[PDB]
Amino acid sequence: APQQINDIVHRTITPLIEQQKIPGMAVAVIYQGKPYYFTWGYADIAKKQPVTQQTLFELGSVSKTFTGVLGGDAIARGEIKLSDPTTKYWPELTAKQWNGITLLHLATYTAGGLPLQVPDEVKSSSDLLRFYQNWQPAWAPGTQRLYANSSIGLFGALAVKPSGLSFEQAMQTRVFQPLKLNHTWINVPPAEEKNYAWGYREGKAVHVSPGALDAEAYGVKSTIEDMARWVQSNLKPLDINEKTLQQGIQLAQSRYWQTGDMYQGLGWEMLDWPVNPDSIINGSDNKIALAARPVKAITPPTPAVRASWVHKTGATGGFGSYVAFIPEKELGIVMLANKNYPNPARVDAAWQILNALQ
Ligand SMILES: *[B]([O])([O])C1=[C]C([N]S(=O)(=O)C2=[C]C(S(=O)(=O)C3=[C][C]=[C][C]=[C]3)=[C]S2)=[C][C]=[C]1
Repeated sequence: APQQINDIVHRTITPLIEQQKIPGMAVAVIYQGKPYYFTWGYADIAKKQPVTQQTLFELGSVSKTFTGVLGGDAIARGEIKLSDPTTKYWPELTAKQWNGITLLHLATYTAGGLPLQVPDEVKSSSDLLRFYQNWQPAWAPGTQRLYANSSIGLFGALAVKPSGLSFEQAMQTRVFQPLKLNHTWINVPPAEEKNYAWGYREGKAVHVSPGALDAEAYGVKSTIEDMARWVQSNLKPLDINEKTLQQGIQLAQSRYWQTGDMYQGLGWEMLDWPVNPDSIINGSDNKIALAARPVKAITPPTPAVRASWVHKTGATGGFGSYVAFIPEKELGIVMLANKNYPNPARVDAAWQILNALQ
């Protein structure tokens, strides 16, 4: 790595780990389409296992980007349409509040107030049906955005139905494999457990708990190497051989709604570059990120814009992640940590680094 990248990365990350008391962390900077790695501390404190380029971290909601791209791919294959009613793929969803709710609304959190979390009691398949049948929207479709696992997780579940494949089989066959993300998992296999870092919450070692729609909304675990490949693939979809995947990536990066200075794609969120740092830094704080906000439709949607700061934060009880990239600049960053620390601190560090590199 050029001394310049090494310099900004270490001068930015070192203080971060110290002030946030982060046990372990891995960072990847993609500069001119080439990846450079950095690792710090521990993946498992007790057994003194250091973080390495093979350490698996829980991505949390960064998993939503994979779900968005998998849905985009399904659209490109002509298996589903974002214009399709939710009921077309789940006829059992007969309650009338579901009438004007399309796959687009589910994918972009604009269905009308679906909750950030699926209740813990909802476990079985019929459990899930009852939950959505009983849900009472607080707003009409397409008027308010409320970041929700129950919205995009359902989008992910329905989107793979015409394929005949299970969500994880679809994700493996159509996204991970074609992209060579060979150490990216929804269920980590026994043989790879040795690379699975522990997350830390108040000194306690923890891992994400299973839950309804978890694979779709926050269940991916991955390495800093696989994540840098994910960033490269999203920075340059044109150089992806599988046609429907290249398209799916562009569809996930298209602008569907605008809220403040942000635009909602499928999983990914974007802003026009150059961007005002405080706009992305303050916007990443949950007081704003998780708040209900009115949206303006982009009719029709704007196709992926090269000059964008495309990003997504992610967290589990024990991990904190962040991905951001500027296509026009062939520049990107991945930050994986085994401690959930505040989003603003993550975006500011990413900003400090990327602004320095170009
Ligand atoms: B996503 O990372 O934005 C996301 C994921 C989940 N589900 S989960 O099991 O990963 C959990 C994440 C947390 S948390 O990050 O402490 C939290 C975030 C926001 C609101 C409450 C808790 C707990 S379980 C849920 C929400 C967002």
